[PDB]
Amino acid sequence: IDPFEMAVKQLERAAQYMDISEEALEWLKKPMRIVEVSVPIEMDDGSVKVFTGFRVQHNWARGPTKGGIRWHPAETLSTVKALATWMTWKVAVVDLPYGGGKGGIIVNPKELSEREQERLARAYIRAVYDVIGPWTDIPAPDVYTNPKIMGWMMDEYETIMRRKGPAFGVITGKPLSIGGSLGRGTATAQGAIFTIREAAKALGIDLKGKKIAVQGYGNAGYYTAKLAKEQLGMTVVAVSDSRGGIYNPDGLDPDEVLKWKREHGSVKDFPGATNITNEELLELEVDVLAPAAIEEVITEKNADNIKAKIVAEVANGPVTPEADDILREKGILQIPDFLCNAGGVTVSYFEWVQNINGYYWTEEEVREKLDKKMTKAFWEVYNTHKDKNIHMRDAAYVVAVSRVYQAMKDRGWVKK
Ligand SMILES: N[C@@H](CCC(=O)O)C(=O)O
Repeated sequence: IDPFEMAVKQLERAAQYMDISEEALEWLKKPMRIVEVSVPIEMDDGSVKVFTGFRVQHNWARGPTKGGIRWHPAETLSTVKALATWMTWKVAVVDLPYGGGKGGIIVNPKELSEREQERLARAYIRAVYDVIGPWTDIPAPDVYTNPKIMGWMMDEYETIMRRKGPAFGVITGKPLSIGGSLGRGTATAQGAIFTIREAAKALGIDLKGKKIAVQGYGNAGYYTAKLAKEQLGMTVVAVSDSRGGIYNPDGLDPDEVLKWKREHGSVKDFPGATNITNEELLELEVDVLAPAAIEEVITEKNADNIKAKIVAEVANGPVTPEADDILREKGILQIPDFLCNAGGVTVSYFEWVQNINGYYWTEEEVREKLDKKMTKAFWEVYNTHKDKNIHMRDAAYVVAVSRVYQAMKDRGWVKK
């Protein structure tokens, strides 16, 4: 099934639970500007190859649009549009002065050399310069793009811009040497930890000494486990990856597991732990569960088998709506996917603020501001959850769409 249709259906289901005019819904069902450009680069053999680049700006009622750039061979305009629509609600739920945006290039970056990658980044900037800017559209790292590409892109934008303004703020996720921000490596995990702490506070559970299980041991999963163990004082008992998983009731040390992963290539056969698979790992009796891996892991097949009191969807939509209803029926508290992992876009917003102001913060200041933003967003969503007696995901959609609708009404875009 197409992704943009999925996003529009999600938006309509959200609008079912809130009072929104028909014209506003029709406005929100369409991206406000879609730009498709040709991105020509000259390769190492001397030939010129043309790639397809996208830049979708779904809505900018609340402010300049925000969103990453994907370099995937399976990129489509539908995927970019759906992700921009998703980014609108993501930045709206955590109360940022941002709209929704998304870019992408249909390219296999594995077959490109470093020089070709730099040429691709610079050519993409030259192609989409007319629709981006510090106050118009702020790109960011995404799938198969990294801070190196972000720095190349910022340099090209500054060259075109003739240094007439804050060219550092045109793009986020930059290296620290050029307008980069601290706390950009642990943003998602720190936001997830703050949301988990707030959820435990709401449920009355003290996390000191409790159990956590994490699926997926990449950046997000590893940092989530590490921050949970240190800040929340919890007992990490299970941490699986792409290959297999391990279990130890007394507690695992995420640093040692990461070292083992680096050495042997996986978290399999970890000493002192029992090797298990992802599916049973999802069903251990643990206080909180943090799926930080491939989407759609909790379905109707295993929804009733979840024994976790809190499920923090660190990954992008790892739970299906049927599993959502089943989990809610069990009383299991769910943190919606675009609320749990909203720390990354919040820290990107902080980086943009630092670049715009010309003044840069420390790690402690970024951490405290992230704490404030995530706590306030979670409490807003939870209060909507209780007041409307609807699902947590539905409450997050209600909050985001209500904010965007209010901004649209204030500008006079929609009269009703
Ligand atoms: N959330 C997307 C892009 C949003 C952003 O970082 O600005 C990501 O995982 O990078």
